[PDB]
Amino acid sequence: QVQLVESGGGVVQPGRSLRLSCAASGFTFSSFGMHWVRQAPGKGLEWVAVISFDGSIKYSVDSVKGRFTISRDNSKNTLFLQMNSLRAEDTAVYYCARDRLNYYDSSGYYHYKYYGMAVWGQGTTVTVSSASTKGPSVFPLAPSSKSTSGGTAALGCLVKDYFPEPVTVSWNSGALTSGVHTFPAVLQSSGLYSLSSVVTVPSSSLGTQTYICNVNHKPSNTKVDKKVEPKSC
Amino acid sequence: QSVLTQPPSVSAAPGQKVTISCSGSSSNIGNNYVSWYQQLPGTAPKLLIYDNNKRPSGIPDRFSGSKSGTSTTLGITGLQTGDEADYYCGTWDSRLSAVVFGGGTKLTVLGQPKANPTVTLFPPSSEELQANKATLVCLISDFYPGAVTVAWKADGSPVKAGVETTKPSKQSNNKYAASSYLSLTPEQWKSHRSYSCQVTHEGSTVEKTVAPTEC
Repeated sequence: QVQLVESGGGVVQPGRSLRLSCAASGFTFSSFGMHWVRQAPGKGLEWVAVISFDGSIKYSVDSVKGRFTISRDNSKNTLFLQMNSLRAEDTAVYYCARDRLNYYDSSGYYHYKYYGMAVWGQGTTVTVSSASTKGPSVFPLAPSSKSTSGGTAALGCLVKDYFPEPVTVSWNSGALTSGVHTFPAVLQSSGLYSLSSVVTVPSSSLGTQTYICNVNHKPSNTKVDKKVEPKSC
Repeated sequence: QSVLTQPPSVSAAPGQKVTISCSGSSSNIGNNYVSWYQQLPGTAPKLLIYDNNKRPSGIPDRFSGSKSGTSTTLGITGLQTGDEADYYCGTWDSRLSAVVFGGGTKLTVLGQPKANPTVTLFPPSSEELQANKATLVCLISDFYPGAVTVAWKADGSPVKAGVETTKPSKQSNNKYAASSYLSLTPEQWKSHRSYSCQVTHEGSTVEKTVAPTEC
């Protein structure tokens, strides 16, 4: 029952705005102080801002002052974060969290007792980039002497230059699951993504079987099925 | 730069105990309560400890907290494989007028033997070369612990331009995978005799090679 569900994340260019939501339930949302904490991909937790039970007291990091505006709606049990003038360094997963205790203990503008963030949401992803939506080019990684060892050949597909994430990959419309190594994407200098997916199969099966990778990229409406086979002369 | 200083990584064996330090100043730890947070891979943070040494419901007594002036510690007795996580200490800083976190601490449990990487190097496809691009794909799998260095070469000389390498990522079998890409033009791909992907792991290297004349 006690939880926080977030939404409003997405992909936007530098300078644009985004509104995040955090719907609370299982407790009196109007009693507790609420936080926003963000985490850049593969980085530490950075506290963003905090708002009091009644919205009358707010604090935030210097990084986001004048750009981000924390607010809430107690009649609707929702926390908000109006992010304006977004930069590249704002790219992160944004969590909303609740104080452990409803009552705060201040002794001035600079002093509050830290009781800890007891409840956390699952997060919502914000990706700030100047790259435009693009579908992948799918190229075959053909099997060969250099791909084969001990009667087991490797073959795959190169999913190059797409934006944004994510891309799903399968083999033979899901019929081929054993030996599938789909690697996480690499983010290039151009702002475009690339990833590879490889299947280990018997060398004897190559001539009696056709292997097709099924690359799907929903943001660009790109669905490609690429036949992978040995190269000739 | 963080105000609270944690160690970037720690490690120990299942059954052993380990400590994670968190050092601050009078403006944060010295005059306030500290809380610790566990973040399991691919999940949101969870409150571990509050008010220096208190545990919420559902958190076992293996976890414990200590305080000694400006420093704070998180003790974990009887380690388990499930305790692999990033651990953060946090509090309010009265100078910055802001809630503050430490850099974090990677706890990796000694729960597996050392494993060498399997490397597979693919050359550019004819279809890619026909589109005036060229990408060598080096794929690295089944290595432990999760840390590798990738170096590329062309006729013996190193190449830093065009290299895009990814971080290690945990496979379903608890070993790690990674990949490195080398972007080229068709012209400079054909100009060299051979290219090589050299994957180093625990000081030991595995090399693979491709050439434009091959097929």
